[PDB]
Amino acid sequence: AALVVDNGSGMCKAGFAGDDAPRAVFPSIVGRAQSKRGILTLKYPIEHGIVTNWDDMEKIWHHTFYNELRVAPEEHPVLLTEAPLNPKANREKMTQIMFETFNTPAMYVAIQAVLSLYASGRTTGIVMDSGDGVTHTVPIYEGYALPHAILRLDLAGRDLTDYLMKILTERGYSFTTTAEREIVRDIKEKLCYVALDFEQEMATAASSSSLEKSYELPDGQVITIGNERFRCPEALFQPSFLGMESCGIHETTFNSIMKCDVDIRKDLYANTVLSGGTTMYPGIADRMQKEITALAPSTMKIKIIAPPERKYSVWIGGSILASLSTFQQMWISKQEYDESGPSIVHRKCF
Amino acid sequence: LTVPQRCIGFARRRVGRGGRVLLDRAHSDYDSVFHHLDLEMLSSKDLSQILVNIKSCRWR
Amino acid sequence: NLKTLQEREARLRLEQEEAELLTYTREDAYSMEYVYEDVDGQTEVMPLWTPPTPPQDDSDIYLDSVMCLMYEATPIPEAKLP
Amino acid sequence: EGEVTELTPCETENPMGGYGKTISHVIIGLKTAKGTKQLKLDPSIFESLQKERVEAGDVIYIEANSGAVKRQGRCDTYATEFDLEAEEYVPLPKGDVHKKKEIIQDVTLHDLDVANARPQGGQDILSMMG
Amino acid sequence: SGGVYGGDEVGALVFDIGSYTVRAGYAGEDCPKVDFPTAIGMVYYIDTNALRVPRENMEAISPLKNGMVEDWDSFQAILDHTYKMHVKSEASLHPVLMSEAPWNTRAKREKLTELMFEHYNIPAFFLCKTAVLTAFANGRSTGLILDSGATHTTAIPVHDGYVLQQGIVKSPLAGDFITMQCRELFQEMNIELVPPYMIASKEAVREGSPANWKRKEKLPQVTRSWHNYMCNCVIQDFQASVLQVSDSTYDEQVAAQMPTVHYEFPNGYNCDFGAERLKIPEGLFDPSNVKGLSGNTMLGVSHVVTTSVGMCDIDIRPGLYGSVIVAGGNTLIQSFTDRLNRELSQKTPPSMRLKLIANNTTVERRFSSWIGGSILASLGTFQQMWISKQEYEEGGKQCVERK
Amino acid sequence: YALLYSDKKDAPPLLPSDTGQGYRTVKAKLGSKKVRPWKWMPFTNPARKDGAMFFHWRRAAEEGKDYPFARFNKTVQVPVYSEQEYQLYLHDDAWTKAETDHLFDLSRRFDLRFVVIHDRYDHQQFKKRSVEDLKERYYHICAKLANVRARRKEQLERLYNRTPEQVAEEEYLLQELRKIEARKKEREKRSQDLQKLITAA
Amino acid sequence: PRPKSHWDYLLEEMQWMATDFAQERRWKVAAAKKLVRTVVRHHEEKQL
Amino acid sequence: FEEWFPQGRPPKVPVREVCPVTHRPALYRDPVTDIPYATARAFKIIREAYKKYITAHGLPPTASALGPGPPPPEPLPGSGPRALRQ
Ligand SMILES: Nc1ncnc2c1ncn2[C@@H]1O[C@H](COP(=O)(O)OP(=O)(O)O)[C@@H](O)[C@H]1O
Ligand SMILES: Nc1ncnc2c1ncn2[C@@H]1O[C@H](COP(=O)(O)OP(=O)(O)O)[C@@H](O)[C@H]1O
Repeated sequence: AALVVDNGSGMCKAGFAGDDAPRAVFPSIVGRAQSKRGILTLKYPIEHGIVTNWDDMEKIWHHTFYNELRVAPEEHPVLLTEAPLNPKANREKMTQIMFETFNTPAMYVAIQAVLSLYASGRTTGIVMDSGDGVTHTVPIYEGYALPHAILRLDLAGRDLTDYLMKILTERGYSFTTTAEREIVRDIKEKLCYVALDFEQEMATAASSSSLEKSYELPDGQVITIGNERFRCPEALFQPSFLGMESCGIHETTFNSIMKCDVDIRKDLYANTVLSGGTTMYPGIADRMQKEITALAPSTMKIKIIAPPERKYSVWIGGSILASLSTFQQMWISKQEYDESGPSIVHRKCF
Repeated sequence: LTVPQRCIGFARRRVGRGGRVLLDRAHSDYDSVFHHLDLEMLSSKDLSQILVNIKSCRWR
Repeated sequence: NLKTLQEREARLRLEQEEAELLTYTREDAYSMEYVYEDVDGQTEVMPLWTPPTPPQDDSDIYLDSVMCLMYEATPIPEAKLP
Repeated sequence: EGEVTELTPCETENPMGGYGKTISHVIIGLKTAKGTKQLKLDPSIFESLQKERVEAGDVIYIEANSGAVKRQGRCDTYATEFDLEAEEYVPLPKGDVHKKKEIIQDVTLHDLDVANARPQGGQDILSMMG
Repeated sequence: SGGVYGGDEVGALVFDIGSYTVRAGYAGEDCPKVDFPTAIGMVYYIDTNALRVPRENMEAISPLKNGMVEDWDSFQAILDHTYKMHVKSEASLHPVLMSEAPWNTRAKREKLTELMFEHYNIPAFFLCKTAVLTAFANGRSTGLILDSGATHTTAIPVHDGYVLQQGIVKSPLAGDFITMQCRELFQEMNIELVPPYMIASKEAVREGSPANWKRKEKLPQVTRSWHNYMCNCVIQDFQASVLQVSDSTYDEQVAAQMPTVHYEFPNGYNCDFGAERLKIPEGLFDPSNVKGLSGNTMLGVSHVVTTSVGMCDIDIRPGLYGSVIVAGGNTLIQSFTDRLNRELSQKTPPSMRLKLIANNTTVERRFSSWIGGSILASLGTFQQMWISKQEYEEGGKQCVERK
Repeated sequence: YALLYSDKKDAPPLLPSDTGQGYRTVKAKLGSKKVRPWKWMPFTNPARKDGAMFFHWRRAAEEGKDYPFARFNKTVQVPVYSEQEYQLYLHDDAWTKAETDHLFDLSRRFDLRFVVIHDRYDHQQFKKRSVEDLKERYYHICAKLANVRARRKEQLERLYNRTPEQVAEEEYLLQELRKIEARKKEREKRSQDLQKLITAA
Repeated sequence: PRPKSHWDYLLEEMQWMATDFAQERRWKVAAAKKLVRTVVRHHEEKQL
Repeated sequence: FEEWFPQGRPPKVPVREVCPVTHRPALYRDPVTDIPYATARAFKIIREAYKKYITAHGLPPTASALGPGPPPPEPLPGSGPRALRQ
């Protein structure tokens, strides 16, 4: 009955609570009117995990409610998600448009990191959430997201796709347009794995051609991707490749853990959980474990946990939270919003 | 409380942000003797419920 | 079976250590009032902590509570001499 | 007393004999107005449970020593205004599940004499004329 | 009951600027969502991540000296970066409730107001003291705000919500002293090393044995001040991890018999300090035999509090002793609050109630200033005290009479 | 034991919130109604004393209702004397017109909080003054103004007797304070002995 | 004696807001703890 | 084992119906419209709305009655699955 709609950048995820996977998944892109590919004025309103304009946001709400799904929002409660650093004004406006426009009976906003932690089934840990447009490291203790300890990294699948485009174009492949950026993203999601110890993996790939793998384009073109397969996602650990001067994912996680309160960082290290579609690269778990063990003290028992449902872990967590009986008393009833206004979204949280 | 039939212990009514009224609580006497005190408000661990308080428990 | 009973009791105990109650049942408690009767059968109303009300006149004289830490009030009779 | 949530934790067959399927205990989730308290009663009572219409959501009147179950009726919380029936829905019990009801009855010796004088229970006593 | 007189939430981006760490966040929230180091990687890079990437120079500088902002350029850069990155909110869209120290000069205050109303054009502004907010954070109108920042320890008293400027006692004892003493101790027993900033990889090391590791071939980072900051990072980590405050006069008979505790340096070097881990947090309360300055004359925490109480009128001391407000980072050290309470009790004159607010359990003491600022902003009656753009553009631009 | 008194919060407690459970039970309860539109509208508080205007969350049904908290701005009753009034009535030797004006400005700003006034008092432009002295001056000026316009006698001597004695008491050394407590206990013992004597008679 | 000024009510409202924040922080923490514990218990129950 | 122990889910606490014309606890259920009601005026208004609906494919407007402070929805979409009277 209760709906779950995760505002994930790049592609929105929606469905009904209780299911083991989302039923509706589509690109979170709207054109003005149509939310499908084509030659239109399409624009991304949630590029970096924060709603920019609310027109396209309400449009994609109406879409995911009436076209993708066939359920009336005024008859079913909606479980919405928000970035771990979602500003107050945006949350208030979202609650307002959701209570007024669609007349939903009740709703609840939850931190995507906490939802992914629920999906992982852990009481504490760091949620390395890696969407398509933004990355976040959210330490969690007894369900509290520790907002002061949250750190944000401004690289994601979009920048990885751009860097892969750049590299494969430098190598001599036609990947300079969006019609080819889609094929590049397909390569990145299917091919373009992550290899640990790049200093030796690149040397081996350059000495031996066994790492070269072929790929077939829709137009019949065939190309071979090799050593640069894992060089693209290496930017996550060495943003210098991407051109920016920020810390890597592992360094950001270590910083977030250090900022956390003392006497509990042990349990945090012991429950480092990955999330987001950008973590689907095979072997990334071992690389993360090794680099964190190198950074973190040797006496610390680092443990990287990453279920195979990384991309949809947030949706699984939202479904679990909605189906949860004890969570039923936390819904923002319609009368509560009517009497208090959009500010009610603040209270009755966590 | 109204719908429940258990004494939540010491509490005080307070108005919060947004016009919503909250009910703070406190801890004392192990927080267990009061849960059993319902038998004294509805009408050792039996006289203690009558000595620790003057049966000034809030009805409804 | 004894070990199973022990572990079940432990598990149940762990459940009781998180939170007993978390809701107030606004349906009636939100608007309904609270009253009690002491041993002497005297009635009293439950004072709810509300924000400061708007003063309609010059009432509500300044109390200076921080001064009451050592003083209580001012009696009528005094020494009545130079 | 309280709303029942019947559940039988599967247990290995009688260890003295062979293998199969048995039930060593029967847990009843009596829920009262004050809270909930599961009782791991003796399994032999399962016959009484099945005897009366003891379904999840009704109030039962358990006895400590005897153990006989006497269903009072469904909870008023489920008594939808559109359901036409009486004497079947009863309110939830107020107070702890375990209740030690102390009742005193003052009757003169003549009352006991009269009570033990006439018969009661079948025996074709329903006749009118004779 | 509609609760019309509950409260109002109108922007009010609280910016509690601090010497160790700057804090920020919207009003009405309970915890600041923005918390990053205050020192900028001046070549400007100010972020928990940008301040840990090797580059050409990246000199570390703290704009606030002695809790007083002096380098206005770096301060403006920090504010702009914070807004743009963390808040993403237009400058002239929401008011600001920045905090200040009780010892802010008039000229510096006017310059801050000018920078707020000129380069940002914020719709409104209000600059409250840090002690006032710390008191409001605890719902106290009177009390001793024992600030223990990284550069100063001050028991500022407040009267009816107003700070007693003459009662402040700016004791040099602060986090910087503890960090310097820890650095000296390390240099005495071992060699202080940079965090993983330069360590490529570590290896297993026997407790007490010399550690072995690989050096990175990145930039040399000739700037020693940056190396000093990177070392102070690990020093503060050590302080907050294992360093513990004594609970008595610290006689050399019990410390030698207490349990031992371990700690691993960035390179994996394991060492124990169970014998003298409580020697450093002694000058804070008894600055009489510190090895650094043996011929000094300073006042401990309890002494500073007693002086701050005595320098004020006696009519308010009953409300000051009874509502001591402990705040700041140094306090989170183990046994610090207990030692302070014991010392104040044995020092405070009997017959006067002494009560320590129970707030050491959480780390919210540091954020007490921001919490108080958000609380003050969320009030409805306070909505009239904001310094609007009209009051400034009119020509007055006088925050003294308005605050 | 007895009931508890606490301002903010105790160690382990917890407060219950409102109910939002049983959507099925209350489905039609809240489905037959709607929500009053809430708008981020601009509001002008008359107590601003200027033309500034801010925003606030209010329902679109009460676009008016300038400000509820505006009626809380009650200024303290502080007389405002002119220069001639000071020259004729409030003239003094130790004090001067500028000093009295500064005192009155501080009083109006801090709402008759003589402690904060003395704290922020400009001891540079004017020689040091005591709290009791400022109080005496203010009350004398107020009484003179109320008289010429046509409240209770202020005694600086009393404050001269209260504050120094209470300070000397607060400065009681440990040994002398213990001796005072011992003398108090001895006086209590003497009182008990006198009670026993009068009862035995 | 004098009547309560603006700041006299402002400080009372400030104390009210402070206690409200204090209660709400603990409420959020307790709710989050309840949620995580219930979720992990549900996971264990499903596995069992 | 299944016969003597029918381990069924809870009774799925029903919905607390409400009268759409007066917003009070519904006491009756209109047969033809299959929507709860509590008063005779509510029954008449419900019958009139159902007649207006069945007249055309679907009533564009929605009948209004006893609108309280908050915006009343004037519930048309309270679908009555019951067919024609007879
Ligand atoms: N097979 C794959 N493996 C790894 N990453 C992928 C794969 N397919 C897509 N991605 C990237 O991971 C992202 C997952 O997006 P999503 O998790 O919905 O973002 P958000 O976290 O904002 O919801 C996609 O946006 C895409 O850039
Ligand atoms: N000028 C200042 N004013 C107020 N607070 C400050 C100032 N400088 C530093 N602080 C506070 O003092 C703390 C110092 O941190 P520190 O004591 O080293 O942390 P810990 O001891 O908990 O490891 C910071 O958290 C900061 O909030």
